[PDB]
This record gives sequence, C-alpha cells and structure tokens, in this order.
Amino acid sequence: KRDLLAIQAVRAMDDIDKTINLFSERLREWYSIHFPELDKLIEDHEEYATIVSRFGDRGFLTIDSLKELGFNEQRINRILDAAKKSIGADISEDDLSAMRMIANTILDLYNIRRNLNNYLEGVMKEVAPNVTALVGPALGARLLSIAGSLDELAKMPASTIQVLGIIFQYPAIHTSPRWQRGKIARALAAKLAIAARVDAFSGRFIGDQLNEQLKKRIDEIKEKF
Amino acid sequence: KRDLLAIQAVRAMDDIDKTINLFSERLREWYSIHFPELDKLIEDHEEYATIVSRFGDRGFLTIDSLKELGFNEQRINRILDAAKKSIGADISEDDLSAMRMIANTILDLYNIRRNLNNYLEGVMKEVAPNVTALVGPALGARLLSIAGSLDELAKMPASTIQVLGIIFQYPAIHTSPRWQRGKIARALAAKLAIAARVDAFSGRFIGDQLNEQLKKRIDEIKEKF
Repeated sequence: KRDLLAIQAVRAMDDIDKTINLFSERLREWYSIHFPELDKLIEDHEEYATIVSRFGDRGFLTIDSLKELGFNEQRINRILDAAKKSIGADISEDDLSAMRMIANTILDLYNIRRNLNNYLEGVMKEVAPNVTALVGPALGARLLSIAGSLDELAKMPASTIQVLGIIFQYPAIHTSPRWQRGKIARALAAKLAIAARVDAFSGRFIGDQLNEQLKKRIDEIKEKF
Repeated sequence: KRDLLAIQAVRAMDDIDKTINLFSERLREWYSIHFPELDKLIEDHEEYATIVSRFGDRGFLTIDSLKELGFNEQRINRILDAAKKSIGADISEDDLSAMRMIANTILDLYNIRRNLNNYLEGVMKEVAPNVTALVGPALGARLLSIAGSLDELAKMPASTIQVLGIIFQYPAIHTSPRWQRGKIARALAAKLAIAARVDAFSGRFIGDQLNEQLKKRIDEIKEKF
C-alpha cells in the first residue's frame, strides 16, 4: 500500500505548515513584547525563529553574528539600530528560554519538512515514477491525495484530473499568460492520464517520452500566439 | 510588562494542544495503514505516539516492553494479540522512521507543555501571587488573557470577572450540584476582584486569608442545602 503512505507524507507536510504559521504568530506576538520592531523587519518565519533562537535578547545581536545568517549590510543596520532605539520591554533569561521553546520547535518543524520532502521523493519515484517525471514528487502525491489512491487516479479521465484546478501550478502553466493555460492544462492532464496508468499497472518507464511529447505540444500551443 | 508574558505562555500552551491533536489525528491515520487496531485501543495521544515512537513495527511489541509503559496485563494482551492477528499492511523502515518524525514531534510537544507550565507558575507566583493563590497559575493567566492585562483585570468588578463563565472551572464550583454554583462563583469573583487589585498595586500577600474567607463562605452556602 505504498501510494497511501506518500499521501500521508504530503498531508503531514501541510499540517507542518499550518503549525509553523500557528507557532510563528505566537512567537511573533510573544517575543514582540521584547523586540516589537523585528516583527515587520522579517517576513520569513524561519529567520525570525533563528534570531529569537540563536541570539535571543535584542542587545546580543551583532554585525558578525548577523552576517552569519546571510543578511546584507543594508538590512543588518536596520535591525541593529532598532535593537538600540528599541521601544520594547526587558526580559529575564527565563522569559527568553521559554520563548525559545517555541522558537526551536519552529526550527525543528522546518527540518522535518525537508526530511519528509526527501522521503516523499524517494517513495513517489518508486510508486509513481511517470507521474513524478511529469509534475514532480509533491504535486504528484497531492493529486493522489485528492484522488484517494493510485488506482483511483488511474481510473480518472484527463477531464477529471484537469480539475482536481491543482495541476495549474505546473510551471509551464503558471508562467503562461492566462489565455494559454486552458490548452496547456489539457495537454498535461492527457499525459498524466497515461502516466498514472502505466504506473498503476506498474509497467515500463515512459517518463522521458511523456515529457518530450508535452514540450512539443506546449511549443505548438505557444507558437500559435 | 511581566503579566503580558504569562498570557503569551498560556496562549502558547493552547496552541500546543491544538497542534498535538492535529498531529495525532495525522499519526493515527498514517500509522493506521500499518496497525489499524491500535487506534481504538488507545485514547490518549501521548501513549499512541510513544508506541509508534519507541517500538515502531507491530511485530516488535512485547509483554516486557509494554510493562515498561505501565499498561496492565488485561490491556497488554489486547494489544499484542491484535498485533499478531493484524489486518494492517507491511512497512519499510523508511516508512516507519517517516511516521516517527511526526510521533516524536508529538512527544516533544508534550514536554514543552510541561515546561511552559513550570514557566507559567514561576511567573504568575510573582506577577499575581494572590490570584494564583486563589485559582492557580493556569486559570489565573487565562483570566488575564481574556482581561487583556493585570491592570485591566484589576479594573473589573466581581460581576464582570464572574462571566469571563470561565471561573466556573474552579474545583469547589465544578464539583458542586448545578444549583449551588451561582452563589459559589459569586464568592470567588468577589475574592478575585480584591486579589487582582492587591496584585496590580503590588501590595502585600493576602493569599492565605483570601482562601480562608472563601472556604468559610462556601461552607455557609453549602450548609444551606
């Protein structure tokens, strides 16, 4: 039942994301009593957690310490200055380390995502290689997730897969001007229909040819203005 | 701003719970493809995670290894037999360890809740000891959370505190027959109103006397049938 397990993986990854956001709200609100300005200075949750985590108190931040995170000099100065002039409150090391329990959890969740993503790839490359050849591990598991199972996906016509539409995230689609996407999504759906079927029956790998045929048809679609 | 930080802690605890549940739904569904029966055999999420976590594959479970978790022999038999007769599928060690990332995260969350709870008690015992004397750390931060701040709580009359009603969770209340609760909640509200105020002003500790006066009035309420 190897396809089921890949779905569970992708579903776990979504649950990690919901969570990362939940804990990041919390961390941002929480740590913000101490350093209110950092919040709007950093959009990315992983970075915010990293600061609260490795450095802690606004007064322990440094040029060197921050270059150690790939922040450019233009931004290093905004942070470090808003560290000095800071409107926020003072914090005991017990307050810091309690905030950090949440911060480090967020960091832990980021690694688990990466890890589950590698698990997702190994599996999908074995249970549905021709689907993965087309849309990649994640999207491929995601279709299965909505489909219910590989067998259930392989029983869908192209017209059904096209709406699950979610395949509209495929770069060749998402890149294209809105008018072209109808016809492109139709070509992908068509290849996915075959791809899910040779995979279901566990036949020979036609990923190369499936991709070439998609590129040809997309070019013809595109060279028709 | 030490009261705010206590609130953030309690709010973080709730977020942990929402999460524990989310991850355990997922883990139960996921690991269930392997051991479908374990699900209804164990209601507690911490235990389920512990099995998936330390043991893994249904077939590695044992009497001794299960006594190592405080399960009674009446229960150990149900599990270990539903291990043999198991309707579930087979799994690679890659599938197990991927499930486990979720399982261990759940275990990690349980620790953080305990730790945050210890943080919560140290703090509340300093910032609002008289409130904590009354209702305890958790409930006390929870009122603050609803109130917004210690100052804002200390501005509420008894009649407003009584509805935030959440104080109805206090044992002497929740224990009592529905009819008595009105008058008991009234007495607690009254003592909390004073307790929040000596706390706000940061006055002298009247926790002992406040508790004695509540026990007296509760007795009188009770010995009135």
